[PDB]
Amino acid sequence: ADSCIQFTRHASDVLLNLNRLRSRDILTDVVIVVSREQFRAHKTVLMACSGLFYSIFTDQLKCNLSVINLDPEINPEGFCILLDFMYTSRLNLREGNIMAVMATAMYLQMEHVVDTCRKFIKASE
Amino acid sequence: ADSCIQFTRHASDVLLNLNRLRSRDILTDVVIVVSREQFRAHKTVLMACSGLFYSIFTDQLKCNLSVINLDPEINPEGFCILLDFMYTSRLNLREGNIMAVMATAMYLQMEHVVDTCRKFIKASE
Amino acid sequence: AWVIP
Amino acid sequence: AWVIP
Ligand SMILES: CN(Cc1ccc2c(c1)OCO2)c1nc2c(cnn2C(C)(C)C)c(=O)[nH]1
Ligand SMILES: CN(Cc1ccc2c(c1)OCO2)c1nc2c(cnn2C(C)(C)C)c(=O)[nH]1
Ligand SMILES: [Cl-]
Ligand SMILES: [Cl-]
Repeated sequence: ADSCIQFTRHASDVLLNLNRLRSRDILTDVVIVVSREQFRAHKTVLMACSGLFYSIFTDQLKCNLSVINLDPEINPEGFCILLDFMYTSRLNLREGNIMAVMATAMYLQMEHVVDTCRKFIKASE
Repeated sequence: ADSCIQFTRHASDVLLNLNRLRSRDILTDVVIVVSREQFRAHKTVLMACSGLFYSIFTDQLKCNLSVINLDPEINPEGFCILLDFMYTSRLNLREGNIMAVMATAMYLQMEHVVDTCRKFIKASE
Repeated sequence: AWVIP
Repeated sequence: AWVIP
């Protein structure tokens, strides 16, 4: 209906509660392995944020996997920063991590993060 | 870190993509039964919105159930309106459904919805 | 909060 | 969109 009312803070409150579930390891259903590092997460949040995870978890065989191994060229800290962004909307972008974050966002198909990284790099040149 | 940047639309874009997954029945992991009606959903979204579902899916036995039967006094249309609110932030509140929506929100422990229902009822008296 | 979207 | 939160 076009007669709905909307609770402004709802989407951010949902995301905050999803991140609290992740911190407590509640209903996490996949482990993402990035070289020597493992990250537990919820497949639906990964799919909702990342074009790569959407393609992975909509595949009829990969949707059932409990472990996903990323390309060995992916930096674990870059992945950690992007996973935190997925669950919080906040990106810890710094001079020391921007190239790793941008490369990881290109691989994960997260265009808005790729865009802000390109803008910060261009401003320094 | 306190040096993060934030993407304003991220939380609403995540919620919009979760609702698209629900519409396509992608990675839904529970059926909620309300009398003769069945609703497929994602346990994590239900937990992130509802105090009742949080208690249910954090229980060591109930967390494993693929079907949850609600109290027979719960109205299916009221539940449908609240499930849509969980996935969209939009509440289809109307004169003809407000009492059912309020009773369902009290049962699901969704205090913000209970609050706006109380305010709309008080304004009509 | 609540608003008219 | 991006902002300083
Ligand atoms: C994060 N992703 C957007 C995206 C970006 C690049 C891609 C992509 C998907 O697949 C291949 O390249 C996304 N899209 C979703 C979801 C649900 N429905 N949809 C669409 C495709 C109907 C918009 C979802 O959960 N996530
Ligand atoms: C929706 N719910 C809030 C809520 C309201 C009334 C209740 C309740 C929980 O349990 C009993 O009565 C919620 N809380 C969460 C989640 C994760 N962590 N938390 C807290 C408890 C640490 C705030 C979550 O997913 N959802
Ligand atoms: Cl993005
Ligand atoms: Cl609520």
